[PDB]
Amino acid sequence: YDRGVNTFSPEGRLFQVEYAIEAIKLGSTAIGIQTSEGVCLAVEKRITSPLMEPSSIEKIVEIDAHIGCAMSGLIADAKTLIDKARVETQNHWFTYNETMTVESVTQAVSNLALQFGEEDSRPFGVALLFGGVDEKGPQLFHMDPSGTFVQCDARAIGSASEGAQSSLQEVYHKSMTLKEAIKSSLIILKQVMEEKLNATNIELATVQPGQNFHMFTKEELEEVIKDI
Amino acid sequence: MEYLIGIQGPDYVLVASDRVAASNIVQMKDDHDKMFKMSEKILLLCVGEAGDTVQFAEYIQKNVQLYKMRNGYELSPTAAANFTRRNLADCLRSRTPYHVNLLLAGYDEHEGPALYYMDYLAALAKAPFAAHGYGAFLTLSILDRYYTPTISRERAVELLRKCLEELQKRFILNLPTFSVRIIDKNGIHDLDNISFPKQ
Amino acid sequence: SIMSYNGGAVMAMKGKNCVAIAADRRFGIQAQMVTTDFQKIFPMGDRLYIGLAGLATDVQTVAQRLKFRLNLYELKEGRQIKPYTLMSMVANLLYEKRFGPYYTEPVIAGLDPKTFKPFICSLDLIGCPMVTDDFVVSGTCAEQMYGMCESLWEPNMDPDHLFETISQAMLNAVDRDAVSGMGVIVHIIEKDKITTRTLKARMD
Amino acid sequence: NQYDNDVTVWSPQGRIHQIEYAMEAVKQGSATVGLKSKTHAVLVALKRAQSELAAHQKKILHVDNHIGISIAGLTADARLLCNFMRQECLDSRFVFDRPLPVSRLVSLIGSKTQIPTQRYGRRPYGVGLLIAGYDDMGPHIFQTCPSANYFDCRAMSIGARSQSARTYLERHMSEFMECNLNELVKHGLRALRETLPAEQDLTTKNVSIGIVGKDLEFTIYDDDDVSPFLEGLEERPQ
Amino acid sequence: TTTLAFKFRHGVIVAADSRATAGAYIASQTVKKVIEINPYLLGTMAGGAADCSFWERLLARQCRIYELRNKERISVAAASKLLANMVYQYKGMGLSMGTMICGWDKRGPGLYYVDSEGNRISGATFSVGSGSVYAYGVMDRGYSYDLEVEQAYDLARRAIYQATYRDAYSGGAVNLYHVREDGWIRVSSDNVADLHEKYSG
Amino acid sequence: SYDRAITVFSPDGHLFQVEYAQEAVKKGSTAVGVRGRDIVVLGVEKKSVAKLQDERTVRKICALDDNVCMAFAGLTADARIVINRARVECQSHRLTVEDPVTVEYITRYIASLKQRYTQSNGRRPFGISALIVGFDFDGTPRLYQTDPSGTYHAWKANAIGRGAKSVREFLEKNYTDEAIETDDLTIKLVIKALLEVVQSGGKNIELAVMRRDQSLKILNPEEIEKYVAEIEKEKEENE
Amino acid sequence: SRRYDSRTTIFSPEGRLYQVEYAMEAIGHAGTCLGILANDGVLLAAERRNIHKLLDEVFFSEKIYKLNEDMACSVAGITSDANVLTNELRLIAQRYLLQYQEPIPCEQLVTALCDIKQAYTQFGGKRPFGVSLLYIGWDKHYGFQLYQSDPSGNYGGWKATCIGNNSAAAVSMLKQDYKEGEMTLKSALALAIKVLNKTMDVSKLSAEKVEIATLTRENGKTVIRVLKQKEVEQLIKKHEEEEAKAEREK
Amino acid sequence: ERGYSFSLTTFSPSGKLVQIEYALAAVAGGAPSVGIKAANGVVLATEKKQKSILYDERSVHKVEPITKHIGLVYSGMGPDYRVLVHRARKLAQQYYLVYQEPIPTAQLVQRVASVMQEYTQSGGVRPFGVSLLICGWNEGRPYLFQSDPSGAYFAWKATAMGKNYVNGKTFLEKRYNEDLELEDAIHTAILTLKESFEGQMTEDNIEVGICNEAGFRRLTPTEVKDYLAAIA
Amino acid sequence: RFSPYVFNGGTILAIAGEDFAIVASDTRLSEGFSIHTRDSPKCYKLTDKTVIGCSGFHGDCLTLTKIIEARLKMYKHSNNKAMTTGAIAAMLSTILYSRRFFPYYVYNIIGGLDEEGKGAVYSFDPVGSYQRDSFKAGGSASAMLQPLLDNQVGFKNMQNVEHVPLSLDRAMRLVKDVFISAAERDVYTGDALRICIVTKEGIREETVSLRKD
Repeated sequence: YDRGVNTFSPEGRLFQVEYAIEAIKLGSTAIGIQTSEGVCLAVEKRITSPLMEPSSIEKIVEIDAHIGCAMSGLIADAKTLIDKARVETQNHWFTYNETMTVESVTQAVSNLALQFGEEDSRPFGVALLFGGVDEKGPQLFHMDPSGTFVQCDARAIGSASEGAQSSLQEVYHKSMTLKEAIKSSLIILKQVMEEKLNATNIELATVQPGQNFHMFTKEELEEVIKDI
Repeated sequence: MEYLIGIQGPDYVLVASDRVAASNIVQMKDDHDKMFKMSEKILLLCVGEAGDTVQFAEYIQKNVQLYKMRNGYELSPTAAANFTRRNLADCLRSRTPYHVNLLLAGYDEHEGPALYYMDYLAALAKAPFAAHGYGAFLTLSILDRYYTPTISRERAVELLRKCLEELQKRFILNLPTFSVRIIDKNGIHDLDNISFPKQ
Repeated sequence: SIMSYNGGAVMAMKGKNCVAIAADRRFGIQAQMVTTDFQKIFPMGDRLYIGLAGLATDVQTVAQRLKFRLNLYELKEGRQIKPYTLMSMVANLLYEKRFGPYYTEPVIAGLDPKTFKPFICSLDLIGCPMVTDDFVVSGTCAEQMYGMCESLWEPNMDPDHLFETISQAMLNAVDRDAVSGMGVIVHIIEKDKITTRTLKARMD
Repeated sequence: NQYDNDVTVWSPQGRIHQIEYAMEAVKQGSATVGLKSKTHAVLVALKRAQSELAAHQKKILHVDNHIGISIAGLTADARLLCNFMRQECLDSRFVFDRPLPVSRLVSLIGSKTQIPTQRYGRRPYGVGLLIAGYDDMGPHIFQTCPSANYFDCRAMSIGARSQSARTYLERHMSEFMECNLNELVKHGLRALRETLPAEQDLTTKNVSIGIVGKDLEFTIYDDDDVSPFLEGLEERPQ
Repeated sequence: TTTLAFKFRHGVIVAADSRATAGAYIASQTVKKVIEINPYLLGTMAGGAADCSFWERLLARQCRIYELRNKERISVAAASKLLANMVYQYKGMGLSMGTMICGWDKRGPGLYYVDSEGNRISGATFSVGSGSVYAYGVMDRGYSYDLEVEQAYDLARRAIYQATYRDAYSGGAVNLYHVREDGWIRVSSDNVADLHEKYSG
Repeated sequence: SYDRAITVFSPDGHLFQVEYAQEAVKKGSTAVGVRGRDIVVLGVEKKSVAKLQDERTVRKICALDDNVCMAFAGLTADARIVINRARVECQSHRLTVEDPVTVEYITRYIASLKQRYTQSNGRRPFGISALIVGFDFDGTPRLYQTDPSGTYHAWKANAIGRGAKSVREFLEKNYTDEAIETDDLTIKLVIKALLEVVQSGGKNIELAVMRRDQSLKILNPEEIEKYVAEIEKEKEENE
Repeated sequence: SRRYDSRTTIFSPEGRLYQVEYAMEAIGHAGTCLGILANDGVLLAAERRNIHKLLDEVFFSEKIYKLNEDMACSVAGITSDANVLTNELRLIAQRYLLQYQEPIPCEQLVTALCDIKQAYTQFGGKRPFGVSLLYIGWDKHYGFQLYQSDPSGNYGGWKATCIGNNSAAAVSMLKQDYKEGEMTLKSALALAIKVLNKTMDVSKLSAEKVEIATLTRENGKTVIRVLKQKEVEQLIKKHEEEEAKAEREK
Repeated sequence: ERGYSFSLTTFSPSGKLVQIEYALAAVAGGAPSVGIKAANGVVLATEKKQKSILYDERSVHKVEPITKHIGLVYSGMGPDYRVLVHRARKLAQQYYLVYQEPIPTAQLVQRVASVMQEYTQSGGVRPFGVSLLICGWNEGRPYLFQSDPSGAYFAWKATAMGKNYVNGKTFLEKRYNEDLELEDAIHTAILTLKESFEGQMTEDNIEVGICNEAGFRRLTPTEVKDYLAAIA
Repeated sequence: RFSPYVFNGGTILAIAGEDFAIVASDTRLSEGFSIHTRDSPKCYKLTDKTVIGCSGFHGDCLTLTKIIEARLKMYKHSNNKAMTTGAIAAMLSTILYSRRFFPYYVYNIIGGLDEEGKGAVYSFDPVGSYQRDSFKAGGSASAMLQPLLDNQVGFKNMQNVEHVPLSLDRAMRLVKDVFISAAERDVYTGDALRICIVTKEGIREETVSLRKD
């Protein structure tokens, strides 16, 4: 029951990184949508106990002033990737006086997505969504523990990732607006979660070219629930 | 360049300092503090190279605070003084030589009060009074003159008045205001700021 | 010089069945004394001492490094250390710093741990041992100390006249020196007891 | 089966099965076709999509002003050899102030991939590099393998169902020398269309073409300037 | 080269000249010597221009990462401590850096002074440069803690003017910044030749 | 040099060793801790003294600084390495930036230390789970907790050790802000909660408080008898 | 390469350790030691496992390893696994003295060893120590102290202790016949002769099979005493006299 | 190598070390030997059989000197003996370079066993398969020590290792006593060597080295043939 | 002993226009009292909108040019775009500081268009400081060219002089006049005057001869 960490399958794929994709399935769900007006983003917190403080569990974590994030999977393994992605944007600005673009952030992140080994560890267990606004307008990307990096218009990952992507292809088009995409996302959220939607289960993050930061204090959250 | 003094009593340690932070020819800061509270019964001034005085006081501060935090009790002033002499003597023969000049002033619960001495060549000396700077050449005669091993602390402040009035009589320096501590069985006590008015 | 930074003087002298060692008390920086209680003679076991002179940094440093290796030796073995064994130990410790040398000149005096047989030696700053049968001296005022012991030492001497000879040797040589003085302590040890006296010298 | 675990262990038949498993990883990637004329070298690739909303995974990537490569297999081994590839080109550009000839650069790759195929605890690189470029003596089409046996070919295809792609090539390999670029390119994408099911071909979302030429730097087109090349085609017969 | 900085009731006032020379030759007249670090911190330039420009830019790198990890802006005494430790590692290798650190803190105003010699002192008034000694005298004659905003502008404006008038290496134009509680704000940028006609009458 | 991985993936998508060491935390003694608005409190249980031996060496509540207090579970030896490491880091933080260490900063140091101690090769994970209580500058009392995976995590009340979920279920029906009103009621809250733990005859209860302006002050074994007396008096009013 | 590893680092599937429990059961066999203090002074009881009549016994010192001028230890387990630890712990106590010029307190010396013994259990797959040992010592803060050590790196303060599996029944005696600060140093010695009489199954308690070493506080010397073989015998005849005296009531 | 460094010797579930117990089995199948300390010097005697008439006897040696007052024999396997001889040869020199004094016999056994104990705990090597016997007349009183592959060491009046080592153990308990001379010790050392040897005992069947306070000395085959009169 | 530095000469001029940038340099490469060549331009087309000039020690000029040309390609393969004008000036400052304790002996001027089509000129120093200016002159004849463009381009020290923006054709004859006057008094100013003009449509080069003494 003990085989190599660095061994191809007899069918020909791999051994362990195939299991890494399975580890994403036991994490909470998340939805991010790229619009021509901006990038909205959503996640579920999965509260366990009322003794637990809710704001100590975060999923949206800022990388730069104009780049957000979304994680699902093992928590503290993602905290290694967040701290590096913050630093490597600061190496970019303090050597070039410009902001690193949203695509070129994830290029530096996905380099050591697969660099595990003995000389020179195990592969990571988290899938990420990177939204942000740069010179090519708002962008949205998706990566994985296998280092496969791709751009998506509106990707949804997590435990309910299959039923989310099926329902999302029904309701998406290219000429969406911002607030239309926001309330359309939480309709998908309340279908795929099990608890009642309130001010504590979810949180949003919306970056715009105009409103340059993502800014989602609470009780704006209750303003959207009463409007749906 | 700057002046310190070390009057040791029967059950108290009387230390004083100056508040002048020098510059090229000007006086930038006139309420500087040379003192560093290592623990509840151990003080530490410093005199030396302008970059070296801060960090070695910071380095000795934390390593003594490790000892109290791990073992649950305070170092003796003897063991504290001999930890400082080790760190200067080790990195003396190195590419980064260290250049500071300061003793300790400590009160033990068993051994009572104590006063040490240190050179930048890291030599220890148990002493009943000491001084640094150029003012030591003008004050170690008075403090040798009017000394008694059984002196009281009211006389010792008055003896410190005699030591300080000869400073602003025959110097080429300014040195207006002098800060004074006192250490006893109850720990660190701050006496008033000894000064000299201008008008 | 670097040796003349703090100054000092250490003298040892062999008697009939006893040995005596003495040093000064002054601690100073080139013109300015600080105190009169700077220890320069350190016990290494019973009936065996060591004296150090030179730069006061290496006085306090070598006396702790030698004490470091000594306690490890007397716990791996059950016995005490022989005086020849200590002389080879000190000569090792100085030669390790061959090019960054310690600025000190040790003097070892002591008896046999089996018999009453005395032993004296002195070493260089890099570690050349040198054993004699009458006296060894070290410090800044070396030439004044040779003029005493070449004119006062006798071969077979009771512990009384040995004390009187090494006292007059120190008080006349150190008072001729400028940077050394401020009191002389004298250790005179024998088979049965250890006698330590402080002499009345010129405090100028 | 017990001798089919590590790279170091030989077989009793004499075939290290770890390399033979890495050949299967190349056959899982999407197909691509490269070929050359006397004066031009054109490689055409086929993209796939993970979903409808997801963008298509890119295949061709620029390396130097004359060298550009295609890809098949893994993506970690893609970028790991790519960073080694871009590094070696600018080194001789820095040292000798000249571009590398294509042939001896590929010999550095076979030396690079040799060590993890012999020592312990190191996988081979599952990768499918097709290489095109100019040295001083014309175009070249190279292919590699995880066994590090580089081949100076004239037209090959690697990836999923390239079996049918090769068969079109030898019955038109004589035409691949005198024809210029407008039909040289559309000779090549007539070979991709038999590596497909019979109901979709090339609809401006899944094909990319890289060309290196005499007075032409290596240029990659994708889905918008490919549309001038995609006209003038006959449909598949039945 | 002449800078000064002082804090009072309404924040901190920072002023500097704009002339950078090379021996007896003037390189430029429009050098921005007050290096803007953050929307809430300001740094100066003293002696080595590229030395002060590099390390304060490197200091801004650590303060930004500190804010992303701790969800809080850094304090003024913190940034002066980080800068003193970085420059100390190159002690004796010949760095020229005598800058100042300014900014608002949770403990109020913040003013520190960092040298390339390991000096790190707090205080109320400072003046750095080759013509710094000409700025101490006119400022201390006019300094009070209870000054007005328009009063503190004209004190620091003439103090730079009296320095450049006496000194040869100082000159150019007078930049003037105001550090407030919300953040710093640029006040004005005046020419010395225009101030000469103002203080003539 | 030991080039061998210990912790790898399972076919169902989990780690062995992380969910394999949390049972060692479950076999430790219990220690709870709540926070008020001015005075925090934390109390260990199951002293289990040998009644003829020393007790000042079996201390399960220590401090990293004059602000931060410790309480843990699991095995004894692994806590000693983590504690004596964290005493160095909180003191070296003051050698840097001159503030006292915020309680959120030291929990990120422990969790990041414990995470790479599972990520690396040839290294067993730790088998402890700590409670980190401090009232920093601005005087805001708060507490955190750790995990052998290395996830720092802020609560308002915690229960660990052998019988954690039962005490957490007791606090689950005990969300009253009135118990966090009076300080001695909050101490009696923990003493009532630790009474739900194993036998708790007033002798195995070692509690310690911190009034946010003072070092940790352990209550003497007379107020423990006094507070259990008034808890018995408050329980007598059930009729 | 990979199939030859022993995996002495992974936990048990029960959720506990797996290799340390195998090590701790070796301590119970091959050795039996104890120590008792209640007042000024502290004793150590040893036992000759190999008592063959062709040994030299010219070491004139034994399992009692005087590691300091104020401390010593009594070890039981693998024999030369201790000689690594005794030479190491002797130098930790000595490098402390170089740093401070003050003798090492007995508490933090034990913490220095227990961090070394844990470090082989944490990482590597190195074979852990099969060594448990005791501690005696005087300090400036608490005076006379006892400490038990474990292969796991765990320790604790004690006033009457045990090592051997035969001495597990001695703990039942030490709960029955212990006092609270009445250690006259004949009552503590006659108790130790009484314990090793019943526990050690060698009849009549021959004086060559056991060994007693004590530490008494002098004016400033802290005399460590390894008492000779003559006064062992009169202590045995004292205990045999008390057994014949106490049986008169029956 | 690579950096594996893992020890191949771990504990049993019973709580024993199995490879050390197996290494002692190779010691017990070694050549027999004996060593006797009798009141003025130590006598060592081994049992050297050439397997054929073609071997040379003046080439391979068993009684081996370490210093001018320290000798050393063994019972185990041949090639592993020559490793820790050359280790102990060098290790006696760093005492003499530091202290300028000949090393005591107790001081090697502290240090040689420390080499040997750490070598078992170290990674990727087997233990040795050699037990030793070390002799020397340091400071008047002579010494006789015995190490083993388990790292331990003892101090014997008289003992025997090799084959039939328990039979010569009962023989030395009855025949030997408290005190003897050097010449009486050689007589009983051959008497316990004749207990387990083959038929003919010549100057090449055995090989004997002794210690005196005059120093360590190895006997030539002339006097061994001369002492062979009144055999055993 | 082996001294690692030597002075070579050359003079670089840059003018930030409203929608253009003019970079000019001579072609003399001298050493000591001798002439190595008369054809050695200091212009280097980095991108289509950026030209750098390098003076001082010529061995460092050849090295520092080839370092920048590599990092332009390393930017593009990592970011799928080209660098701007200000990004190159920010990158060059870290490169010059990277050898702080064994410096280059090179005076650098970067001219070219910004991302809005306006002239930007960045001057440098041999240790790494930089700023954005309207016109700078570097090299051996730098002191003979700065105060004249203060009068003409800067319009300083003139009473009742209007501030007309400098056109393209007026800027051309300003460059051609100052190198004639510089060649009369400097001995390092050579023969051919390479003039590069960066517009929003490409880079034009032009060579004007001077006196050959």
